[PDB]
Amino acid sequence: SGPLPDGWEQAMTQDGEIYYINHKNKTTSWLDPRLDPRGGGGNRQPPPPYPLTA
Repeated sequence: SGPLPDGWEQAMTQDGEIYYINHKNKTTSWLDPRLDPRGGGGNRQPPPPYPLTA
């Protein structure tokens, strides 16, 4: 399959915090597509804005 649905993809930070990247909004998110079984979240400080290129 390669990339995600189309326009975004899954990646990891320098601390392996597993993050998602949306090539459409040039921003990253925690949204979990087909990789994140059960899990009762509760609070996740907003993700950092990933800039596409300097």
